[PDB]
Amino acid sequence: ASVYAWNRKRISNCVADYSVLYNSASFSTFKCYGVSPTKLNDLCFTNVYA
Amino acid sequence: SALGKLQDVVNQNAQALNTLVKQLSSNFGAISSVLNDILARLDPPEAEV
Repeated sequence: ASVYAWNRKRISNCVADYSVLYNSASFSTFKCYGVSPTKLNDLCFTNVYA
Repeated sequence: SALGKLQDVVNQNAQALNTLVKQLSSNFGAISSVLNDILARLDPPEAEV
């Protein structure tokens, strides 16, 4: 979607392997602010939104 | 209220201890008030801050 009408998708009731996101080199920018990229596989979350 | 003088000392000590423990729940401008959450959520360069 466009930036004025950005698409928000809810992520819930799933087990997420974030290691495929860190190890992929396809992303020019992979920058996290409130959480470490390498610790994402060790924590539990709710209210995940993309 | 006969024994108010002892009760004031006991109340002041308990209140000071209670406030001291309550100060642990304040983040003081950090992202969280829990150290374990910071250790589990961040890398050492931001964790030191």
